[PDB]
Amino acid sequence: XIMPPEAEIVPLPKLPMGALVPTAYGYIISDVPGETISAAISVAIPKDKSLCGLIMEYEGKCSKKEAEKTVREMAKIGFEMRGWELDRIESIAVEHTVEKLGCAFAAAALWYK
Amino acid sequence: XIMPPEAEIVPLPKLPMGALVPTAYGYIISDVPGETISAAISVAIPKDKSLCGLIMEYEGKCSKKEAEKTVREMAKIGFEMRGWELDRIESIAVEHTVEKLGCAFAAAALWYK
Amino acid sequence: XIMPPEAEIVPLPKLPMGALVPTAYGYIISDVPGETISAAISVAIPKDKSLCGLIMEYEGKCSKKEAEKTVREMAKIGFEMRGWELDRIESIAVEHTVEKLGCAFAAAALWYK
Amino acid sequence: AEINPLHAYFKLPNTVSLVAGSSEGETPLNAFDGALLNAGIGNVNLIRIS
Amino acid sequence: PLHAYFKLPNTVSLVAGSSEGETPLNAFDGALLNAGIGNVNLIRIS
Amino acid sequence: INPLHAYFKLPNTVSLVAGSSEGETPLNAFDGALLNAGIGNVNLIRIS
Ligand SMILES: N=C(N)NCCCCN
Ligand SMILES: N=C(N)NCCCCN
Ligand SMILES: N=C(N)NCCCCN
Repeated sequence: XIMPPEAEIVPLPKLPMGALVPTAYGYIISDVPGETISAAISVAIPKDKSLCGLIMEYEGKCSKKEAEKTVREMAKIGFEMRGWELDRIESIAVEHTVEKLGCAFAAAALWYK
Repeated sequence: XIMPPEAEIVPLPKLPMGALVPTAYGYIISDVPGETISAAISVAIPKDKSLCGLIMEYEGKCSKKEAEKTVREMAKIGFEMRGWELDRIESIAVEHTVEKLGCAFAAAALWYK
Repeated sequence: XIMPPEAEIVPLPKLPMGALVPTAYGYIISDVPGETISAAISVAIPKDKSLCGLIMEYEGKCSKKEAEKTVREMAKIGFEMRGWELDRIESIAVEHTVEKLGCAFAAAALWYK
Repeated sequence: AEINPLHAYFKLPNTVSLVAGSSEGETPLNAFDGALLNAGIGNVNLIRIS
Repeated sequence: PLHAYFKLPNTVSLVAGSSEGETPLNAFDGALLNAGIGNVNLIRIS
Repeated sequence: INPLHAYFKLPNTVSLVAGSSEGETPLNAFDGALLNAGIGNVNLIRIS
């Protein structure tokens, strides 16, 4: 996940090493050569600024495109369940083709201004 | 889990959206139609209030009744392992009959008065 | 995981009951009578004190010696991936021979002096 | 009135509340989200304690 | 201090333990007790 | 009035990051992915 009301999506700040960062994340690890794995993260931002944002994560044996499409829909569904009006959904995804043993990871890190 | 010493069991307070809430929880997700799933939570409270309470969680493919009985016994065992005097055990449970994809969840949320 | 820069490895402090302690840990549970299970933790310390330490955890159906060797190697690898000069690696390990149902656990508890 | 328990390590929680809920969902995470909402704790960040 | 200063953890302590248990969670609780951190709330870091 | 004790209150920013990496072990691959994402040197407290 939940983005606090009035919080802003910002580029990753300069984090102090060792910081205890509240983070929502999705990840997938695979040891199958040639397998494509992906992880994605999304955040549904409400029109009503008094409400909170909903963070969703996804991982799976699929493409970067499919992972992002899926996670965005998951965030939208969360807002549907709440009956909240949508401003926009921001998301990012990553894919990895396993050579020997790989990991795909996506996260939403909560921090301070 | 651990209920801090002198903590009071209270109905869930109004929580600010996005709050970081320390929570002990048990959950189970099933995609098997007609399957009954349950989750339960228990808190063993000590007679000596200077001591902490013990929170136990449980989830499984069983009834709400079985889940609660099991989680209560788990909290009792924890006090027996410590050799502490048990005052009582507060518990809650929930059961869900899966339609297509369902989740049963039980939790002990630690907060402030 | 991550040991903050300037943090010190010290004997477990007196922790208040119920304290929310950030902890990196590895554990394994087995119900196979006679089975040996182990858990281990390692902390790679940097030569450059402006950098952080790396905490690694390992668990498996093996001996204490194998678990500790593996977890120390994992920390070394982490430092190699970062290209940081390694000062030394501190670790701890434990093994348990299951009677009926047992658990082996190893952790690095982060706190405040 | 806000508090980050991970930073204010010196201020321990002094209350505990038991909640429970269930829900169907289009995905495992949406079902989980639904169950939290049903339990009355769907709009907060749960920091799992162990 | 009269004004709480924000800080990251400055101590790290290595502990370990093991234990039998009637259930997985009770065995885990016993292991934490044997390790010396059974009566605190562990916030697992990743 | 400039806010004080801001770090003791609720987080007010969210950043989306992602990365991937190979690794000799699952944990080393995970660590590599975090490093690739830019958050490899901080402690992640998983929120659910
Ligand atoms: N870099 C991290 N925060 N995590 C991955 C490496 C440490 C795993 N205990
Ligand atoms: N409502 C929650 N706190 N969690 C479930 C929804 C968010 C999953 N990242
Ligand atoms: N003693 C602990 N902190 N944990 C072990 C028992 C956990 C039950 N939720």
